[PDB]
Order: sequence, then structure tokens, then C-alpha cells
Amino acid sequence: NDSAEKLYIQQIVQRLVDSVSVNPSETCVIADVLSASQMFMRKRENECG
Amino acid sequence: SQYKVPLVPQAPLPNIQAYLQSHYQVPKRLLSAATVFRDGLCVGIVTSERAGVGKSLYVNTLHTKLKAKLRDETVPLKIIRLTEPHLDENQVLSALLPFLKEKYQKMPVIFHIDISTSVQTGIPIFLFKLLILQYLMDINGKIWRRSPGHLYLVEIPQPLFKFLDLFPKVTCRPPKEVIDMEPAMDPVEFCSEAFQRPYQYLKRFHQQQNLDTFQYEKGSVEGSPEECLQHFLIYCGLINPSWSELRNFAWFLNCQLKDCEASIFCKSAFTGDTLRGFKNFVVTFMILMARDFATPTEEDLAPFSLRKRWESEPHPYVFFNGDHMTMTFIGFHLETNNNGYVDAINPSNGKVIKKDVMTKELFDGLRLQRVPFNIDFDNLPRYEKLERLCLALGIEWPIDPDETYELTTDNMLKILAIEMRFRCGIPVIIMGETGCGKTRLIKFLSDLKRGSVEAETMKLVKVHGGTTPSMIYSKVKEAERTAFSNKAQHKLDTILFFDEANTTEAVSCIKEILCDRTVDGEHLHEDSGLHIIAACNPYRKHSQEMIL
Ligand SMILES: Nc1ncnc2c1ncn2[C@@H]1O[C@H](COP(=O)(O)OP(=O)(O)OP(=O)(O)O)[C@@H](O)[C@H]1O
Ligand SMILES: Nc1ncnc2c1ncn2[C@@H]1O[C@H](COP(=O)(O)OP(=O)(O)O)[C@@H](O)[C@H]1O
Ligand SMILES: [Mg+2]
Repeated sequence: NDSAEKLYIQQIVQRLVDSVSVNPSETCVIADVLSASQMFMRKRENECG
Repeated sequence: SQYKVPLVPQAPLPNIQAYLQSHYQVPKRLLSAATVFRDGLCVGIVTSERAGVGKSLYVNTLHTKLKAKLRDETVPLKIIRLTEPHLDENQVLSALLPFLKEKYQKMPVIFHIDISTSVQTGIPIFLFKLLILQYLMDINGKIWRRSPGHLYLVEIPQPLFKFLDLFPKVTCRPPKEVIDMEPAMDPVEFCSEAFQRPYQYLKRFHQQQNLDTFQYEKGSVEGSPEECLQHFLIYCGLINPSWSELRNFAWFLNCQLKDCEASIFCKSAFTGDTLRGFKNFVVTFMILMARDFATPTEEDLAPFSLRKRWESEPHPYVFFNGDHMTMTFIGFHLETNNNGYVDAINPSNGKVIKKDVMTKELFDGLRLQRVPFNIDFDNLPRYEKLERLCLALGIEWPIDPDETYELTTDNMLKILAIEMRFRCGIPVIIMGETGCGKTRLIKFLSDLKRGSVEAETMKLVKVHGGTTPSMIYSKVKEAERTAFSNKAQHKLDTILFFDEANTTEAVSCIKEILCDRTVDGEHLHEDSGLHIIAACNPYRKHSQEMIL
């Protein structure tokens, strides 16, 4: 239902970037631009697969 | 074309049926397998319009009838599961080849051909070869001969409606269709406790009596198959059930009433003398619970795509702790009604379902007894909800297996539903999309079950577009071997997982694994310790602009 999708995407990006030294703050930028792309996928008449 | 006969000879259907029935008569003083069938017919075809009705149980009862007569029986029951389209005679030929070439198995043997539902274009040629022409032939190999004295039974589910009437046919029906014109119980199942004890409680629940008197005297109470069938039809909710759902309901009620009897709550009611009226609420809420679990319900996707219910639906869950002696309540809340009772609601909206359940003195007793009633799991910490789970699942001394798994209320409703589904005996099949988290969910369940042991518990089996059945039986067999090893050395139960298990033509063999507990004709061990969970992709059409 996309309420927990921003939770799941942020957990995946924080678990798989391995950001021990990348950025303390830009991981939220990566997470919500991925969620924005996911919402643009959902706000459209179809998806690919 | 010039040698054409414009006559088209034909015979009536009763003449052909009487011809085949008269020439299938195995005579007397032959010591055949046909003496338990319809007066020595030696070939039968069991069919129905819908599945889940009792073909294989009829075959099993005929098999045990042949066990009963003709002592020192030791009879085999060869099962050949035909499971692929474009039907192959060499598969059933190679299944039958090492059987009757030994000449000590010329004692009467029941043979049981099982033809599945995905065999679309190979049926009447094989039927006419085996049952009429009495041969299976390989071009470069040996020739099989059907013998007058080995009983054959060929299943078929339901063109073929005209073709399958020639052979001596015995039909079978759902319990709705044999309660109006015709017992209906399997009499070894009614004598079994699994259909006796839920009947033993529903008999006293139907007409109103107090359940303070103890039951389960370990023997059968005076009842009939027909009135028990009437009770189980009026207490199930759905109007046209198969025999699968009615048995599922009975085992579910057996498991919850055994969890109720294993607690000391009846003993506490005996020693306190003001707790009664509890078991009426117990059996009423288990009727609601079983309606939640085992009661579902494009023109060619209508039996598949039409999902009657989703997870966006209230599932009031109740569970009884085995070792510890309290209860729990997940998924619903209790609020005061103005008629002097308490109704049940789901969170985030207002629904006034299941009115007029029970009285106030039971609330006084359970408020005295300090049970966890009416708690909303939105504002609990991680250790408290994992302690609620370890009380719920029976797990002692909990260790948190993964803090990265965020446990919402849906992700614990799914845990509880899945674990009791493979606890009581229902087959577990998941209808879900790709994006939903099922592998991570069952991994969290397996990690919570094993706790800290480094043994292998969850084994993912990937099912792809070109998965032959043979590797599926090999993987299920090695899962059995590691299940025996794990329960032998660690006292731990394993989980076998089938992911996207809907692409192959071996989905019938996938059904064969868990719905009836038999692999390649060999019975799976109930005391081995093994849970098979499968997942299927949903059925839906693409958009028309996508096709454009
Ligand atoms: N007459 C009956 N009385 C009691 N239980 C029955 C009866 N018929 C079937 N069952 C129950 O139905 C369950 C499964 O039925 P079964 O395997 O015989 O179905 P089926 O007709 O072979 O199905 P399918 O076509 O899907 O292979 C078993 O648990 C069995 O006890
Ligand atoms: N409780 C949870 N917390 C965080 N992420 C989750 C949770 N449940 C599922 N997921 C996510 O689901 C995704 C699994 O993707 P996928 O392989 O499609 O799952 P499945 O194999 O179950 O279909 C993972 O990225 C994982 O982050
Ligand atoms: Mg069958």
C-alpha cells in the first residue's frame, strides 16, 4: 500500500550502499528519489512486469 | 476417395456399455483383485464434475477392502501420476515395466492410474489402448499386456463427456449432492477422533447446553454420519463445499479444541467455580476463525483472477499458548455495547460484526486473571512484540534473529496465519505478486524458529519455466532426508519453500506434494516433520494500450 514502501526502499539503500563513509544525509535523497520513481511507476496506467 | 462408404455405422450407447460390462467380467475361481469391485468388473473409471470429492479415498477404501478379505494380503498399490500435456505412453509403460515381470506379483494387485487436469490432448487414445486394446507398445522396446485379474482404476476430471460413458463408471459427488438423494462419511474417519471430538462439542453446542461437563471419553458417542454431515454443513458458511473444505474445518477445530483442552482454563473454572460460559465463546469464535481461514467465496480468468477477499479485510486471530497457560488476541478490539454486552471491531474504521457473543462475569473473571485483551500493536516496542510472538508460537527463550526486518501488524498476521496453517494440517499456498515480501517473511519465520542453531532450516526451491517434475521429486526427497536429519539431531522442524510455483506444467505435481501428502505414489511420513509452502503468481491481463 506504499506507506511502508519508503521504509523498505530506505532499508535497502542503507543496507546495500554500505555507506560507512559516503554521506550521512544523502541516503535520504537517494531513498526518496527511488520512492518518487516508484510512485511515478504506480501513477501510470500500466507497469512493465 | 472412390472407395468411400456413405453409411457411417454406429451402435447405441447401452449396447456398447453392456458389451464392455459383459466382457469385463472376471470369472469365479480365478483369485483376482476384482472380487471387491462391482461383482468382478476388474476395470473402473472414477470421475466427477469437480475435484476434492473423494476419488482417491474411494480407491483407498477399495484397497483396504481387498486388505480385509483374502488374508496374508501384502498387496501393492501402484500409483502412476500422469502429469504432462501431449501425453506419453512410454512414461506409464516404463512405470509399469519393472512390476509384473517377476512372476511372484501375479498375486492380485490393484493398479491405480492417476490422470491429472493438464493432459489436454492425449486422453482417449491412451484410454482405448489400455482398457480396450489391452496393450502398451514401444517401437524399439517391449510390449505390455493388460491382464484379466489385475484391477485397474483410471481417474479423470471433468468431448470427454460422451467418451467416458462407455467403460464401467462409478461417479462421486460433493456432500450437498449425496445428502438429498442418498452414508456419506468415510466410516474410519468418523471413528477417528479428529471428526469425533468437534462433533462431540458441536452436538452440545447446537441445542443449548452448558459445557461444564467434561467430554472426550476416548470412545465414539452415539451419532450418525448424516446428522454429523448436517452439522458440518450448517456450521461452515459456504453453500457448496467440496470434501476438502469440510475436512479442513474439522482438523482446524480439532487443533484449536486440543489447544483449549491442553490449557488449565477448564481446571481453573473448576477450581474457581465462577468462570463458566467460556467454552461457548470459544467455539463461537472458532467458527468465526474457521470462516476467516478456510472459506473463500475476464470470462476465462474468472475462477482465477476474481479474488473474493484480500488482506484488506479484518482477520480476528486468537491463539492458545501450549506450554504457558494464557491466551492472546491479535487483530481485533473489544468495546462496550449498549445492550449489556461487548462487540468486536477492527482498527482504523467502524464495523459492528458478530454481535451478542457473551456476558459480563467472564470479563470479571479474565480481568481478575489478567489476560492481554484489547491491545493495539501500533505503539509497542520491538522486544514486547517479539515476546508476544514467542508466547504465541510456543518458542521458549526468544532471541531476536533480525532487527532489519521491520515488523508491522500485517507482517505478524501473515506469520500467525502461515504458522497455524502448517501447524494444524491445511496445505499452504500463497497467492501474491512479485513485489510482495514472501521469501524474507518465511526467512524471518525460519530464523525465529531455529533461534541460534547454525543448521540449514529453510530451503528455497526455485521453480522456473523449464522445470521438469523429476528434479521436483528429487528436491522434495532430499528435503525429506534433511528433515529426518534435522529432527533427529536438533529436534527442529524445517520449511520447504516453492517460489513462483505456477509456471510449469508440473503444478499438478506441486499439488501432489502437499495437498494429499504423497510423493511419486509413496506416502509422506506424518511424524517426519516437514512443511511445504508454495507461492503462485496472480492471474491478470495486461492493459490494451500495452498490447498496442
Ligand atoms: N466421503 C468422504 N468422507 C470423508 N472424507 C472424505 C470423503 N471423500 C473425501 N474425503 C476427504 O477428502 C480429502 C481429500 O480428498 P481426495 O484426495 O480423495 O480427493 P480427490 O477426489 O482425489 O481429489 P482431486 O481430484 O483434487 O485429486 C481427504 O482428507 C479425505 O478424507
Ligand atoms: N519487514 C521488512 N522490512 C524490510 N524490507 C522488507 C520486509 N519485508 C519485505 N521486504 C523487502 O522485500 C524485498 C524482497 O523482494 P523479492 O525478492 O521480490 O521478495 P520475494 O522473494 O518475497 O518475492 C526486499 O528488498 C526486502 O527489503
Ligand atoms: Mg486426482
